[PDB]
Amino acid sequence: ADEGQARKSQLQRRFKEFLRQYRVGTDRTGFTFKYRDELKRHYNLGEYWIEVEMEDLASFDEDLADYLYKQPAEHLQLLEEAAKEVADEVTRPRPSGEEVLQDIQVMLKSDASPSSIRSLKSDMMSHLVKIPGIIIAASAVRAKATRISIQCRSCRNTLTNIAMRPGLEGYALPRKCCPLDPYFIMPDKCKCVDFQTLKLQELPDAVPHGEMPRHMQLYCDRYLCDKVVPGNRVTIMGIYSIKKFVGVGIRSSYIRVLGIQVDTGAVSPQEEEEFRRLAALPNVYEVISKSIAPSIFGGTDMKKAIACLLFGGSRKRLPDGLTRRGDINLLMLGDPGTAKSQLLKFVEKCSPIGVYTSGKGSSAAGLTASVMRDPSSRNFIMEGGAMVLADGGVVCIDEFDKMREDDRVAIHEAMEQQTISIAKAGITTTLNSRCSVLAAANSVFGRWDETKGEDNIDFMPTILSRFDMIFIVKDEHNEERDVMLAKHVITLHVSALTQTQAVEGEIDLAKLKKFIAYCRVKCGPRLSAEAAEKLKNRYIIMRSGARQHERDSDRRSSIPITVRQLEAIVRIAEALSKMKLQPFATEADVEEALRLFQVSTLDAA
Amino acid sequence: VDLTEPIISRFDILCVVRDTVDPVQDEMLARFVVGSHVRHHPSTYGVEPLPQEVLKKYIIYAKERVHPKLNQMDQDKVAKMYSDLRKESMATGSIPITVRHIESMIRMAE
Amino acid sequence: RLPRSKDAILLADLVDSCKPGDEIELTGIYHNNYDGSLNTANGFPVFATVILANHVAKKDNKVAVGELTDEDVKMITSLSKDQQIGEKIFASIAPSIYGHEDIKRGLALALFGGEPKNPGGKHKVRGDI
Amino acid sequence: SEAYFRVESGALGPEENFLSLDDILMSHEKLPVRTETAMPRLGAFFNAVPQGSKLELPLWLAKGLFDNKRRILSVELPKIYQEGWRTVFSADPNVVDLHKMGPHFYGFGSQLLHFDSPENADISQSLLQTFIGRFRRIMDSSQNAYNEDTSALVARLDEMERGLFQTGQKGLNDFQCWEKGQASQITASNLVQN
Ligand SMILES: Nc1ncnc2c1ncn2[C@@H]1O[C@H](COP(=O)(O)OP(=O)(O)NP(=O)(O)O)[C@@H](O)[C@H]1O
Ligand SMILES: [Mg+2]
Ligand SMILES: [Zn+2]
Repeated sequence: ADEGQARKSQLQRRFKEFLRQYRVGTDRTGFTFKYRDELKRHYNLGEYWIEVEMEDLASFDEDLADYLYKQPAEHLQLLEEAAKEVADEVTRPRPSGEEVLQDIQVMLKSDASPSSIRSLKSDMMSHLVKIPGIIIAASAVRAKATRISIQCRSCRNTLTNIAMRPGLEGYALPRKCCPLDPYFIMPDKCKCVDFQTLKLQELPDAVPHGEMPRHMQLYCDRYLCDKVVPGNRVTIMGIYSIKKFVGVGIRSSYIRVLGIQVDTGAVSPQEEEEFRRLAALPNVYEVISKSIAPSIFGGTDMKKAIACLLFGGSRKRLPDGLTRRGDINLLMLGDPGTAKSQLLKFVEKCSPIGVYTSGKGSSAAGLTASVMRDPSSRNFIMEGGAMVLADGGVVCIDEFDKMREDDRVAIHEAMEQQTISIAKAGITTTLNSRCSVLAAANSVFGRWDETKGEDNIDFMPTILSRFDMIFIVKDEHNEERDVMLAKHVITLHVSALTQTQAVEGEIDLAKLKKFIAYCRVKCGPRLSAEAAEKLKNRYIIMRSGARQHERDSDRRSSIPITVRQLEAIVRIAEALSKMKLQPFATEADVEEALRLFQVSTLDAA
Repeated sequence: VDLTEPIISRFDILCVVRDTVDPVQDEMLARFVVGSHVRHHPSTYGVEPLPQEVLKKYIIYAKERVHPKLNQMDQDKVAKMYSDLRKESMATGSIPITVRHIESMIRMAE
Repeated sequence: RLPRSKDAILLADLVDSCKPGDEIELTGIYHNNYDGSLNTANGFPVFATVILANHVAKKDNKVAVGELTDEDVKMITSLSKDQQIGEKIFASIAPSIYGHEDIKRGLALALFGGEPKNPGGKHKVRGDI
Repeated sequence: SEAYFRVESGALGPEENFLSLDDILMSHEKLPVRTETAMPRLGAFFNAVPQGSKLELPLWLAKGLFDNKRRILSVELPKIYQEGWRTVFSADPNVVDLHKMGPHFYGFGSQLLHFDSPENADISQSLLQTFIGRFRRIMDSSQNAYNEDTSALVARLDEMERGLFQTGQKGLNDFQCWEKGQASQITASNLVQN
C-alpha cells in the first residue's frame, strides 16, 4: 500500500537525518558529527558497521527511540537502510574496485539499567531487552541466507532477490510457478552472512536462592560473530522473540542479538599512555604487590609471587621446535584460615582470563577435556575442561589436596607441556592449555606439624616439581601481629559501607587487569648475560645444598629441586621484567626472583 | 573429637554437652522429661517462651526486613581478646584460626 | 513401592513458584484430554490427565515475608520492645528440652544469622553462622 | 616548529644516508655470499677462511668487500627477493608480513641492487609493484583509524610503511584536534615529564 510505503519512507528519512545531523560537543570547543565520521571511517576501513546509542537517538528524536524500543524488528531494517544510504553519500566517490555499495550493520547500545533472564516474562516479547550473563557455549559460524533466488525445477523460470526475514525464522516457498513444490533454491545466486548461536547463562549473582542457573539462547549476526567466546561475561542487547522453526501451543524463545557489551583487548591510546606511565614509575612492583588483595593483611611475599604469576614469563620456541612455557605455577600449602582461598578468589577476579575450581568438585575429564556424544548428530565431540576454558589465563584450584590421585595425574601434561593430548572415541587431537595453575591446599595433619617433617606433604614429587613456587604458609601465633590483624579485620568489616573508595599507592582492580593484559600481549623479556651467569652459579650452590640435606637426612625430600626450578626462576625474573615492560631481566630482577624462590625453598628445607 | 583443624575452624560455635551425674540436676531434668511426656499426651527457663508460630514469624521477619550495620564495636577490646585467646589456645587443644573467630564474633554480634 | 506422579501446568504468574525437590502443596483443576499415544500404548480409549494449577504453596515454607500482615509486623515489633526478648527467644528454641541454655543460645544466633557483606566489591565474607 | 627530527632515511636512493640510524640498522642485516678467494686470519670469525666458502655477513660489509670485478666474493640474494617470493608478492601484496620478512624490506631491497645482479630489474619492479599494491590499504588505515588500537593495522608493515602510517595518523589527529578546538591551547612540551 502507498500509505504504508509512505510511512516506511518517512521513518527511514528521519533515521537518515539523525545520522546526518547528530553532533556532540559545544560551541565553546567544537563539534564533531559522531555517526557521520564513524560511518566514513568504518567504511573506509572496510568494517561496514556502526554502533548507534539509544540515548543519542532519544535525544535527537525521542519518537524514533521509542519506536525502536517497542518495535525493533520493524524499525532496525529502516535504520540499517538509512545508514547504508548515509554511508553512500558520505563516502562517494570511491576508488576502483569499491564502486558497489555494501550493506551496513547498525549495532546499538544503551546506558539503561539491564533486565534479567527471569525478568523476561511473556509481555517482553518482540521488544528490545538488555540482560547480562555468561557465555557457556558458542556455535561454529554458519551461513544464513539474507536474500535468495529460487528456480522452477520443471520449466527453469526464476524468482530472484527474495528478501529473507532476519533471525532464526525462515521463509515459505511458493506452491505455484508444474509440481506442487515447483522450486529449488539456487546455491550460487544467493547472498549469505555469518551467524552464530550462543548460550547465555544467568549471572550467579542473579540466580535466586536454591535455583539452578537459567540460560537463554542467543542469535548473533554478521560482525557480532566471534565477538565473544565461552567464559566471557557480557551484557546482551537484543530482541526477545520466538524461534518460529510437552504441550500444544508452545514456541521456543531466543534473543536476536544486535549489541554485545563485554562487561569484563583493544586499548585506547589514553589507556596505553597510562599503562606506559605505570610501567615507567620506579616502584611499580611494590604498587602491584600492594594492589593484589588489598583487604588481605600481610602475606606480601605471597602477593609478590601472585604478581609474578599474573604477569607470567615469556613463551619461547627454540630452533628445533621445542617450546618452553612462560606460565608460572604456584602452590600454597599451609594452615587453614590463612586467606589462601581468598587470594584464589581475588586472582580469579583479577586475571584477564581466570577460572576458579574446587579440587574436590573436579574430575580429570572436567579439568582437561571431555569426550561426549553429540545428541543431535551421534558423533563424539570435544568439550573444554577448566584448563582449556582458562587457556591464556589462570586456573585457581582450591582445596587441591582433596582431589583423587588419578585426577591430579591428569593435569601433568597441561601443567608443563601446556597441551592436552587426547586419544578417545576415534577423535585424536592435542588441545592447547597455555595457562598458569594456582593451587591451594592444607597439610596432611590439618595444621603443619613441624615434628613430622616431610610427612605433612602427600603430593608426589612429580607434581611438586611442576610447581614453580611452593609456599608452606604457616600460621605463626604472635600477639602484635594478632592485634594488628584483628584491627585490620574489624575496620575492613566496618568499611563495607563507605562508598568503595580507592586508596593511595594502589591500582584499581579493573585497571590492574587491563594492565596485566597489555603487558602480557606486548612484552616478552629475556635474561641478560651476566644475570644468567649469576643464576647459573646460584643454581649450582642451591642444588649442592639440596643434595647434602638429602644425604644428611638419608631420605629423599618431598619437594624436589630440578631444572624446572631453574627455569622457574628464569620465568619469574622475566615476569618481574614484564611488569616494567623492559626487554631484558637485570641482575636485580634475577635477585628478586632468587629471593622469592628462596622463600619458597626455605619452605622446602 | 577426631576432626581436623580445617573442618573444626569452619564451625563458628563449638558446643560440648556432657551427661555428668548431679542428683539435684538429675531430679530437675527427670521431672521436666516426665512433665513433657504427660503434657504431650495425644489426649533453666524462668522467662516463658514465645509460641512457635510467633517465633517462625519473628525469624522470617528479622532475616529479611532487618539488616544490622556495623559502625563501632570497641576494636582494641576485640583485638586484645583475640590475641590473648590465641596465646592461651597455643598451649591447649582448640583452634582459633586467625580471622575466622574474629569474624565469628562479628557475625554473632550481628 | 514405586511412587505415583502427575503432570501439572503453571500459567502466567504461577511460573517459578517451585523448583525440583520442592515439597509443594498444589491446588488445581484435574483436567483430561484425548491422547492417541496413550491409546496405542494401552490398547484402550485411555485419556491423559493433567492438573491446571490454581495455587502453589510449600509445606516447609509455611510462613513467608510476602504473606506477613500488618498485624504480624505490629506484634513482632511490639515484642522487640521487651528487654527480655533475647531470653524469650533463647527459651523459645526447643522448649521441650530441659537445660542446654548455651546450646539454645548458640542455635538462636545461628538460626537468626549474621549479615553477609562484600567490602570494596572485591572481597566476600559470609554472614552465616 | 623546532621539534626533533631524525636524519631521514636515504635507503631508496643510489646510496644510503651516512648519519641515518634507520639506514645503519638496515645495512646491519646479513646477506648470503660466496667467497671467491681465501682470506687469512679470519677463521676466528668466518686460520684462513678457505676459497669458495658460503658466508652470511652484514650488507655494509658485503658492499665494502664487493668490487664489480667480483674479486673477493660473490653476492647472492636473500630468499625473499628471489623469484618465488616475488611471485608471492605478485599474488596479493597486502597479506605478506614485511615486518617479519626484514623490517627494512624496501630499503634492503633497494641497496641489494648495488651488486649488479642479473635480476636487478625484476627486484626493482617487484618492489615498485609491492608498494603500489600496499599503498591503498596503508592510506585508508592510516587516515581512518582514529583514536584506537593501531597494533593490528601496523603489525604487517615494514619500517618505511610504518613511517607513512604515522604520517597519516599525525595528519588525522591534527585535523581532529583542530575541528574540536583543542589546537588553540598553548601547552607545555613533552619534557614536562622530567
Ligand atoms: N591475613 C588475612 N587478612 C584478611 N582476612 C584474612 C586473613 N587471613 C584469613 N582471613 C580471612 O579468613 C577467612 C577464611 O579465609 P580463607 O581464604 O578460607 O583462608 P584459607 O587458608 O584458604 N582457609 P582453608 O581453605 O581452611 O585453608 C576469610 O574471611 C578471610 O578473609
Ligand atoms: Mg580453602
Ligand atoms: Zn514452472
